[PDB]
Amino acid sequence: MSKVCEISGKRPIVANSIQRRGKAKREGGVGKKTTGISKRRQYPNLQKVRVRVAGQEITFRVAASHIPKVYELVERAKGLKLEGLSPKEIKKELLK
Amino acid sequence: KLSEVRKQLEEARKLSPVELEKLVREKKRELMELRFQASIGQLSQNHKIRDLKRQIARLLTVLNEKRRQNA
Amino acid sequence: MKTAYDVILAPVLSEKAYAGFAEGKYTFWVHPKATKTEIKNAVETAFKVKVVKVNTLHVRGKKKRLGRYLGKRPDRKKAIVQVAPGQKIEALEGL
RNA sequence: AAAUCCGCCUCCCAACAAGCUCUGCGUGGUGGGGAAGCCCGGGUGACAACCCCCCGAAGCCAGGGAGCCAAGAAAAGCCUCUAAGCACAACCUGCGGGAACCCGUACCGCAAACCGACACAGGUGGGCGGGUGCAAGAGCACUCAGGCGCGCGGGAGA
RNA sequence: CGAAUGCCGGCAUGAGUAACGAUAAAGAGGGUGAGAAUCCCUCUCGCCGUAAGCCCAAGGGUUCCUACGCAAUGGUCGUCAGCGUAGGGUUAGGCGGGACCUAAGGUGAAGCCGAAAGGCGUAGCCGAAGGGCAGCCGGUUAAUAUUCCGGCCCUUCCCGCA
RNA sequence: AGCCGGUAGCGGGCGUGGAUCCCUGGAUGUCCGAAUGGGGGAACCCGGCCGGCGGGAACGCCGGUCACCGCGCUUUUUGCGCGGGGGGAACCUGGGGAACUGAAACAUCUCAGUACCCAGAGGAGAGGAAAGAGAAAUCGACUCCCUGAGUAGCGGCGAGCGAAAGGGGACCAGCCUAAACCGUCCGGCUUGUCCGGGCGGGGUCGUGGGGCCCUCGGACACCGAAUCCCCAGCCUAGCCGAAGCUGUUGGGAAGCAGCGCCAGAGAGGGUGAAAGCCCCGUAGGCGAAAGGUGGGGGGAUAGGUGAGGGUACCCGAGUACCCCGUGGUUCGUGGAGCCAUGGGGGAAUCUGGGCGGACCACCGCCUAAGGCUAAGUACUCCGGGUGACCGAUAGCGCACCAGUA
Ligand SMILES: [K+]
Ligand SMILES: [K+]
Ligand SMILES: [K+]
Ligand SMILES: [K+]
Ligand SMILES: [K+]
Ligand SMILES: [K+]
Ligand SMILES: [K+]
Ligand SMILES: [K+]
Ligand SMILES: [K+]
Ligand SMILES: [K+]
Ligand SMILES: [K+]
Ligand SMILES: [K+]
Ligand SMILES: [K+]
Ligand SMILES: [K+]
Ligand SMILES: [K+]
Ligand SMILES: [K+]
Ligand SMILES: [K+]
Ligand SMILES: [K+]
Ligand SMILES: [K+]
Ligand SMILES: [K+]
Ligand SMILES: [K+]
Ligand SMILES: [K+]
Ligand SMILES: [K+]
Ligand SMILES: [K+]
Ligand SMILES: [K+]
Ligand SMILES: [K+]
Ligand SMILES: [K+]
Ligand SMILES: [K+]
Ligand SMILES: [Mg+2]
Ligand SMILES: [Mg+2]
Ligand SMILES: [Mg+2]
Ligand SMILES: [Mg+2]
Ligand SMILES: [Mg+2]
Ligand SMILES: [Mg+2]
Ligand SMILES: [Mg+2]
Ligand SMILES: [Mg+2]
Ligand SMILES: [Mg+2]
Ligand SMILES: [Mg+2]
Ligand SMILES: [Mg+2]
Ligand SMILES: [Mg+2]
Ligand SMILES: [Mg+2]
Ligand SMILES: [Mg+2]
Ligand SMILES: [Mg+2]
Ligand SMILES: [Mg+2]
Ligand SMILES: [Mg+2]
Ligand SMILES: [Mg+2]
Ligand SMILES: [Mg+2]
Ligand SMILES: [Mg+2]
Ligand SMILES: [Mg+2]
Ligand SMILES: [Mg+2]
Ligand SMILES: [Mg+2]
Ligand SMILES: [Mg+2]
Ligand SMILES: [Mg+2]
Ligand SMILES: [Mg+2]
Ligand SMILES: [Mg+2]
Ligand SMILES: [Mg+2]
Ligand SMILES: [Mg+2]
Ligand SMILES: [Mg+2]
Ligand SMILES: [Mg+2]
Ligand SMILES: [Mg+2]
Ligand SMILES: [Mg+2]
Ligand SMILES: [Mg+2]
Ligand SMILES: [Mg+2]
Ligand SMILES: [Mg+2]
Ligand SMILES: [Mg+2]
Ligand SMILES: [Mg+2]
Ligand SMILES: [Mg+2]
Ligand SMILES: [Mg+2]
Ligand SMILES: [Mg+2]
Ligand SMILES: [Mg+2]
Ligand SMILES: [Mg+2]
Ligand SMILES: [Mg+2]
Ligand SMILES: [Mg+2]
Ligand SMILES: [Mg+2]
Ligand SMILES: [Mg+2]
Ligand SMILES: [Mg+2]
Ligand SMILES: [Mg+2]
Ligand SMILES: [Mg+2]
Ligand SMILES: [Mg+2]
Ligand SMILES: [Mg+2]
Ligand SMILES: [Mg+2]
Ligand SMILES: [Mg+2]
Ligand SMILES: [Mg+2]
Ligand SMILES: [Mg+2]
Ligand SMILES: [Mg+2]
Ligand SMILES: [Mg+2]
Ligand SMILES: [Mg+2]
Ligand SMILES: [Mg+2]
Ligand SMILES: [Mg+2]
Ligand SMILES: [Mg+2]
Ligand SMILES: [Mg+2]
Ligand SMILES: [Mg+2]
Ligand SMILES: [Mg+2]
Ligand SMILES: [Mg+2]
Ligand SMILES: [Mg+2]
Ligand SMILES: [Mg+2]
Ligand SMILES: [Mg+2]
Ligand SMILES: [Mg+2]
Ligand SMILES: [Mg+2]
Ligand SMILES: [Mg+2]
Ligand SMILES: [Mg+2]
Ligand SMILES: [Mg+2]
Ligand SMILES: [Mg+2]
Ligand SMILES: [Mg+2]
Ligand SMILES: [Mg+2]
Ligand SMILES: [Mg+2]
Ligand SMILES: [Mg+2]
Ligand SMILES: [Mg+2]
Ligand SMILES: [Mg+2]
Ligand SMILES: [Mg+2]
Ligand SMILES: [Mg+2]
Ligand SMILES: [Mg+2]
Ligand SMILES: [Mg+2]
Ligand SMILES: [Mg+2]
Ligand SMILES: [Mg+2]
Ligand SMILES: [Mg+2]
Ligand SMILES: [Mg+2]
Ligand SMILES: [Mg+2]
Ligand SMILES: [Mg+2]
Ligand SMILES: [Mg+2]
Ligand SMILES: [Mg+2]
Ligand SMILES: [Mg+2]
Ligand SMILES: [Mg+2]
Ligand SMILES: [Mg+2]
Ligand SMILES: [Mg+2]
Ligand SMILES: [Mg+2]
Ligand SMILES: [Mg+2]
Ligand SMILES: [Mg+2]
Ligand SMILES: [Mg+2]
Ligand SMILES: [Mg+2]
Ligand SMILES: [Mg+2]
Ligand SMILES: [Mg+2]
Ligand SMILES: [Mg+2]
Ligand SMILES: [Mg+2]
Ligand SMILES: [Mg+2]
Ligand SMILES: [Mg+2]
Ligand SMILES: [Mg+2]
Ligand SMILES: [Mg+2]
Ligand SMILES: [Mg+2]
Ligand SMILES: [Mg+2]
Ligand SMILES: [Mg+2]
Ligand SMILES: [Mg+2]
Ligand SMILES: [Mg+2]
Repeated sequence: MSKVCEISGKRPIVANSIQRRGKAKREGGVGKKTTGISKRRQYPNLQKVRVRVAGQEITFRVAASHIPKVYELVERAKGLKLEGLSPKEIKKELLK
Repeated sequence: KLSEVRKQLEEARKLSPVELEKLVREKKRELMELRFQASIGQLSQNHKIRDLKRQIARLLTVLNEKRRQNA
Repeated sequence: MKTAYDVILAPVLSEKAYAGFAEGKYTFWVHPKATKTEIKNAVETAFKVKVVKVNTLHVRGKKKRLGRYLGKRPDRKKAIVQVAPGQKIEALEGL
């Protein structure tokens, strides 16, 4: 899709880069201040998982967190027919 | 006119499409020459161009009526 | 219903059209979207006469401001058609 | 992929060519045109003649040629080669008959019709652009053809 | 509401003032007409002529031709007009473009990427004033002609035969 | 009882055998546009296939059909089938997300999750049956209003920002599933009491519930939809609807005068000027074959309900949980928990787990990681009503052929 996980649906979120000058008030620290707050994207740790399923090779773009979910989907094996677009089946219709 | 278009209407109903198809193919010619008599200069006290197109229209729907459920 | 009596609309009535009756060159107003090949057959069945050469052209209507409301006259197409020598489109021979 | 074709090596003949093709020009059956002047755009001049020289292109033959370095589009049309398929097809050549659609075509177009608010001394690409003289020439001066005197005038003469 | 160089509108002042848009230039006779320096005709004069002439393209879109017209438009006048009303007028197998080709570029199955919108992208396709392709001379109309006609001359398809 | 639109005229026609006109449905509907056969400089250009038409093979016309995507079927889609494209005044949720400005400068902060961009939904959308609140052995889904409250707090503790519980009200209903065990169909196979995917059963709870056994006798009596069905009712045209004449002035009466009358109607508009009784209305009553509605009345359908004992089988995963980075909440790192989440590590199934504002015990409240759910609410392109709402420089930009010139 676009920098998203095919398995977890995890997609890049928006977070703030907060620069802080000061000693922590919990350290005799008159206070923490804030010099800047700007926008940044956090990107899911995406990786290629390339598996040979029954006929041909099948390539995923999964979050590294959900990698074994591929190999547990690799378990389900029946319907040894058409093209490398088997994931259509390996996908949600497995999990649904 | 009202009285006989009432007749002329139910008259053309139940009258095979091919002759409905044929009748109008004549009436459109009747209009064709009618346009000429009017165009060539007042050879028409007109009033007929209208109720002939209205005739032609009237037919084509009954042509269409038969062609709705089962021909 | 698509009939020959729908292609041919009215006779073109002008001195220039009349000096066409000398040869087999009769000229009518046709429907603007009608093609030369479907005008040939349109005449051939509307006047029981043989068609030799069809010439067409478009005519844009004129912008006419009838009392400060300005519009356009409908666009016409017309055609001059060659009748096989000898043959005559009789009904058009008046004047 | 396969080709009898292309490419590569080898003998052979040919040959600073011819021939085979292809353009251009000239001639060509024949068809047009055809002044001045004269009488109201039009008659007649007329049965017009239609020929000989000379200058001569930047254009044509054209993929011509020589030099040069900065090293100078693509694809189809076209020829050929074969594969599937099919060889009673299909293609080529020649003669015949029939078929050949859509759109533009008015007029302005260095300008009063385009861009400049204007009938605006501005701006707008391509071709023809005749004659005489002046070294030449698209220069300059006059002038064919054709086109115009710039849509306020009349005087006065500080 | 008198003021905001207020806002919209109407009318003054300047003032019968400056200007009337190239210093290429006019004169006269005759005619039409309510009315003429300005419209038509003739003759004489001046001006452009690698042009101020002629032919295409773009752009403009009926301004072209004819009849009738002068309120307004025209820097004056107008009987004239590019103006008002109405009628007419553009004819193509061969000219241009399309049922041909590709160029930059655009678009884009395969594919890749991007929070979304979307961005890229070999092939293919679109794309022309470049490639390809068969028409030359005259006559005719108030106005169209390599277009209608005259003569000579070619191109494609389809179907036949050899 | 007149009609052939604004609109007369010429030139013709129709209507008590019910025209014009208004309501409902139906038919025709060129080209463009999501535009969808293919192109394309929207409204033009060029095709394949099946049938037709012309003399009809070339040319042309006509009817039909052919975009792409997703999904379910199936023989790997050679096919079929349903669905999706796009528009919409504002309202709605999500995904992104400013600045001027305020801070009498400015950077945290503010303006603000605003303007705006994008995606989706609909007549609403969101949310919604508790891992909830929070001190009363206490409330009980969600949305909205009113209050709580400018309180609690947040804060260069600056400017500023600002809850919730509770209470009163509107409306008011909760329901499916995954998992254990049973059946099964095909599968794969290192054939098996095995694994597994598709289906059917079962079963859905926090005083814990269910499964499989054990005993009990449990019952269809009762319950009953948000799904379908009929109906009243409503919308889309209409209809009936009391009661005055006369005389004067006056161009003209409704004024003035004489004598009357109706009133479930004395709201208003019109009529040559000022009318309850002249016309159009009004109070009061009527009216649907057809299309839409039907939230109300009725009916069916799914669906739903036992007790006790034992067994410990199951009770939603890269999730809970913890740490780093952040958002949300009144919370600006603060003693900072709670709800979200990009990164790392990474469980258990009742003696299991989250929460009661760090953390520990105690005492309590709840059942996370699957899903749907009317009504009360928002808006106003549209129709109608009402006005101490404007009256042509006003009122929408437009009272007039204006998003026009
Ligand atoms: K890998
Ligand atoms: K020759
Ligand atoms: K022309
Ligand atoms: K010219
Ligand atoms: K003055
Ligand atoms: K010259
Ligand atoms: K005038
Ligand atoms: K490209
Ligand atoms: K070209
Ligand atoms: K009736
Ligand atoms: K078609
Ligand atoms: K938003
Ligand atoms: K700021
Ligand atoms: K300030
Ligand atoms: K400042
Ligand atoms: K805020
Ligand atoms: K089930
Ligand atoms: K099993
Ligand atoms: K009342
Ligand atoms: K009244
Ligand atoms: K257990
Ligand atoms: K916090
Ligand atoms: K949690
Ligand atoms: K709590
Ligand atoms: K709780
Ligand atoms: K809902
Ligand atoms: K006014
Ligand atoms: K206005
Ligand atoms: Mg950081
Ligand atoms: Mg910042
Ligand atoms: Mg900021
Ligand atoms: Mg991990
Ligand atoms: Mg890891
Ligand atoms: Mg009728
Ligand atoms: Mg039709
Ligand atoms: Mg044409
Ligand atoms: Mg080879
Ligand atoms: Mg020659
Ligand atoms: Mg002679
Ligand atoms: Mg020589
Ligand atoms: Mg020489
Ligand atoms: Mg040259
Ligand atoms: Mg040259
Ligand atoms: Mg060469
Ligand atoms: Mg050369
Ligand atoms: Mg090609
Ligand atoms: Mg031939
Ligand atoms: Mg011309
Ligand atoms: Mg010039
Ligand atoms: Mg030039
Ligand atoms: Mg001119
Ligand atoms: Mg200017
Ligand atoms: Mg101009
Ligand atoms: Mg102009
Ligand atoms: Mg001028
Ligand atoms: Mg000029
Ligand atoms: Mg120039
Ligand atoms: Mg020369
Ligand atoms: Mg010289
Ligand atoms: Mg020259
Ligand atoms: Mg010269
Ligand atoms: Mg010169
Ligand atoms: Mg001259
Ligand atoms: Mg002048
Ligand atoms: Mg004032
Ligand atoms: Mg004033
Ligand atoms: Mg002033
Ligand atoms: Mg001053
Ligand atoms: Mg002065
Ligand atoms: Mg002076
Ligand atoms: Mg002066
Ligand atoms: Mg006179
Ligand atoms: Mg004069
Ligand atoms: Mg000169
Ligand atoms: Mg000129
Ligand atoms: Mg010309
Ligand atoms: Mg043009
Ligand atoms: Mg113009
Ligand atoms: Mg005009
Ligand atoms: Mg005239
Ligand atoms: Mg004038
Ligand atoms: Mg003229
Ligand atoms: Mg005119
Ligand atoms: Mg030709
Ligand atoms: Mg020819
Ligand atoms: Mg074709
Ligand atoms: Mg092309
Ligand atoms: Mg191409
Ligand atoms: Mg692109
Ligand atoms: Mg060319
Ligand atoms: Mg050509
Ligand atoms: Mg020739
Ligand atoms: Mg010629
Ligand atoms: Mg001309
Ligand atoms: Mg010819
Ligand atoms: Mg009449
Ligand atoms: Mg209807
Ligand atoms: Mg049509
Ligand atoms: Mg398209
Ligand atoms: Mg299309
Ligand atoms: Mg093309
Ligand atoms: Mg066919
Ligand atoms: Mg046939
Ligand atoms: Mg078709
Ligand atoms: Mg079709
Ligand atoms: Mg269709
Ligand atoms: Mg949408
Ligand atoms: Mg869209
Ligand atoms: Mg939609
Ligand atoms: Mg948001
Ligand atoms: Mg989104
Ligand atoms: Mg400030
Ligand atoms: Mg709802
Ligand atoms: Mg309090
Ligand atoms: Mg509040
Ligand atoms: Mg309740
Ligand atoms: Mg099941
Ligand atoms: Mg069940
Ligand atoms: Mg238990
Ligand atoms: Mg009544
Ligand atoms: Mg009454
Ligand atoms: Mg009187
Ligand atoms: Mg009275
Ligand atoms: Mg009084
Ligand atoms: Mg009243
Ligand atoms: Mg009164
Ligand atoms: Mg009522
Ligand atoms: Mg009904
Ligand atoms: Mg009900
Ligand atoms: Mg009910
Ligand atoms: Mg649970
Ligand atoms: Mg925050
Ligand atoms: Mg925080
Ligand atoms: Mg926690
Ligand atoms: Mg805690
Ligand atoms: Mg506590
Ligand atoms: Mg749940
Ligand atoms: Mg929901
Ligand atoms: Mg008022
Ligand atoms: Mg008033
Ligand atoms: Mg106004
Ligand atoms: Mg007024
Ligand atoms: Mg309108």
